[PDB]
Amino acid sequence: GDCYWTSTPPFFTCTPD
Repeated sequence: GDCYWTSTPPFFTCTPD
């Protein structure tokens, strides 16, 4: 239940937690 920022695509990724 949390996400994080990233440079390469996808620019934004999330988690099932």
